[PDB]
Amino acid sequence: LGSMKTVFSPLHSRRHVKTELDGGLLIEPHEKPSRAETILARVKDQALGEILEPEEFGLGPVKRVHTADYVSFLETCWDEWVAAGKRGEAIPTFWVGRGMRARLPKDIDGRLGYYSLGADTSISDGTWEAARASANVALTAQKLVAEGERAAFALCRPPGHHAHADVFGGYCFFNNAAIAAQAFRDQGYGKVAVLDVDFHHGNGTQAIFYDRSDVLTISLHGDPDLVFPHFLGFEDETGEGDGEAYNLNIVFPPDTPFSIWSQGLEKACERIRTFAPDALVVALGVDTFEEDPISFFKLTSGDYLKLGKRLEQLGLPTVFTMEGGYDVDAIGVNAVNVMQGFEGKS
Amino acid sequence: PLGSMKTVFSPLHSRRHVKTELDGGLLIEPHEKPSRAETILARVKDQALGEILEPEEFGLGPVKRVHTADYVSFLETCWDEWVAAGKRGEAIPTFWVGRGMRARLPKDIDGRLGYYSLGADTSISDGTWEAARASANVALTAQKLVAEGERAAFALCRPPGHHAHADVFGGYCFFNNAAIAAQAFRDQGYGKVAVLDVDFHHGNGTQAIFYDRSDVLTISLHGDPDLVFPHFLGFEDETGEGDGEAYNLNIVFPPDTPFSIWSQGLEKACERIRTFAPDALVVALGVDTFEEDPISFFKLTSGDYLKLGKRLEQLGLPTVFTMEGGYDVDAIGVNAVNVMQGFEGKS
Ligand SMILES: NCCCNCCCCCS
Ligand SMILES: NCCCNCCCCCS
Ligand SMILES: [K+]
Ligand SMILES: [K+]
Ligand SMILES: [K+]
Ligand SMILES: [K+]
Ligand SMILES: [Mg+2]
Ligand SMILES: [Mg+2]
Ligand SMILES: [Zn+2]
Ligand SMILES: [Zn+2]
Repeated sequence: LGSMKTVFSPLHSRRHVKTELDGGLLIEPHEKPSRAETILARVKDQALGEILEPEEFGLGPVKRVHTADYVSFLETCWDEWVAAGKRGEAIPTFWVGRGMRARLPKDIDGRLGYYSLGADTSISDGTWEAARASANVALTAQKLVAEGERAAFALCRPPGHHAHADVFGGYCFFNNAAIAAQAFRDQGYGKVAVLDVDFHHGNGTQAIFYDRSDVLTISLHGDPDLVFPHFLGFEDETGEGDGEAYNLNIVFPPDTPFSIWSQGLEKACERIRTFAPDALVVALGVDTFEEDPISFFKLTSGDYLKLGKRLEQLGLPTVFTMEGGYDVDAIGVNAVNVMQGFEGKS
Repeated sequence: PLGSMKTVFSPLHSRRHVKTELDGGLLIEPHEKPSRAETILARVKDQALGEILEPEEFGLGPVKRVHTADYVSFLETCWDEWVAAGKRGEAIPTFWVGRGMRARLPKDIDGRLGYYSLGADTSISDGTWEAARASANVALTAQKLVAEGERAAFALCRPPGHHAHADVFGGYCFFNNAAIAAQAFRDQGYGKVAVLDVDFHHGNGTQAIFYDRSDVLTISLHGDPDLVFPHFLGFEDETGEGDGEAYNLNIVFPPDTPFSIWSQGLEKACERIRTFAPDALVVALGVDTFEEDPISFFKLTSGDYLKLGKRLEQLGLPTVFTMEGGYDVDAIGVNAVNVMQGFEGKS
């Protein structure tokens, strides 16, 4: 069996929010620190490969994807919120409704709404530090692969694939997969593919590269007619301008099992083959699991070994970025199964 | 003796009685509470302002002259769909059409909730549909009273309406009562209508509804949206579009603005109404301009509302007043009724 290195930062635990808006109530958040700790423990248990901490790349590579005003806002948001006298965690209350102007206001409540797409992603002390560490985790995995590793596992937390150039949400702040893909491009890789196997549509990644033909973006996901993110992810979204034909969405209905999901995976792999990229980023979520509380697919733990094996057969330099997966008990087995299948297990 | 003004009030407003409002990251007791309407009604009775009438039922026809059919359907079914989907809190949006996403109506109730909203502070629960319907009938009954010969009528609406677009709810508003009354004037043959929004917040819904039209002049005085709700409309450069260019007027004020400066804006609005020469006037009346209001930063005094009502009467127009905001429940009755009493000649 092969080996794969994992990048992990203990600084993820700086993000430890207490509240998530869900069904009209404030609940304990789904995207909790134990997710990364459970995955880490399985990486060690299975001796997957070397575990390393990230290097500090600074904001340069983050700002190749995200706007400067957005990066500034994420660093100051919590200070601005506390200073304005709010007593809860930072949660948007108002946003740019249909018919309103996409215009950045001065007030923190208006700024919060301008930069968000949902109210379930509370911001509090340590969110900036954790988001910075997570992007460095992704950049460190990309450096490992650029320097010669076939693949590397970026154990990111918070996840990234829902963040736009200048919008946070879906538990995401910096788009780690897009940051890694752009780093490949800046280092001379002519074409990069990003494949999103998380249950939810990678709307941030789609938006970031939507008018570009040098980065192919593909996502398999639950039908947004029915699930988050609702307002992107449909199969008719194929790109715009030079990017037309360089975005591919593959949608599935409730209770979809691996036997059908893997048919979409095969279509994605055929699209990657014709694109013929120089590097692959896989935005990996295991909320496709049959026990996941906020998804409706029916993948089993053994199916992740099959997924990893199929991804290896693409024969590409591959960075895996950790996205979702919210049955905390099974998240380690399921995520590491993808890496182990990539390395030849089962 | 003062003149008399009839008030329309529906006991059905108390069907809207939500338990939660998102505020500052917490779920708090809602500001827009039933005691607001009961405190105003009590003052109307105590001051013997005039006859108090219950509304007539107009149906959804006049509502759909302003609001889209799909939005009206959504508001009727939202609570039933929410409960059927197994949610345990009140109906509050969690996700919406972010910048860069598609304005596309989805099937799921969370998606529809976000599609049709501009904020998460406006919980929906059982009775919200019924209360919003009755509130629109209150505005239409006041409009009918004026069209049948009354100089003015006070529509004691709850919930308020001026933040609702043709197909967006928010800011405690569901049906835009002021816009519905204005459109009723137009449909009845009044050639030109002015809607004057003196609530502390921008009447963004009213502006949006009539934004490409010149037959309805919309004017709002309000706190600077750089600083306060609704944040993304209400700026002075928003003057209308298409055939409505120059028929929307936003007058913006900064924190701590007193009546001595606010009334300069009111004179500007009155001059714009004069040149427009409308056949009827709807006043979207909020008294959250009051110095003690917790949701606002202007400094009007109770006596200033007498002056406001007097000045509005001097426009010489058939006038419907629709109740909007005002959240210091203690003085909301004095302040709102002072506008009507000042209009009828009090001090
Ligand atoms: N309380 C809202 C639950 C849904 N949250 C959005 C889905 C996030 C997927 C992240 S991979
Ligand atoms: N919890 C948010 C408080 C702000 N709510 C918007 C202001 C509504 C006044 C409209 S008349
Ligand atoms: K996906
Ligand atoms: K693309
Ligand atoms: K106003
Ligand atoms: K207009
Ligand atoms: Mg504010
Ligand atoms: Mg849903
Ligand atoms: Zn997910
Ligand atoms: Zn108001």
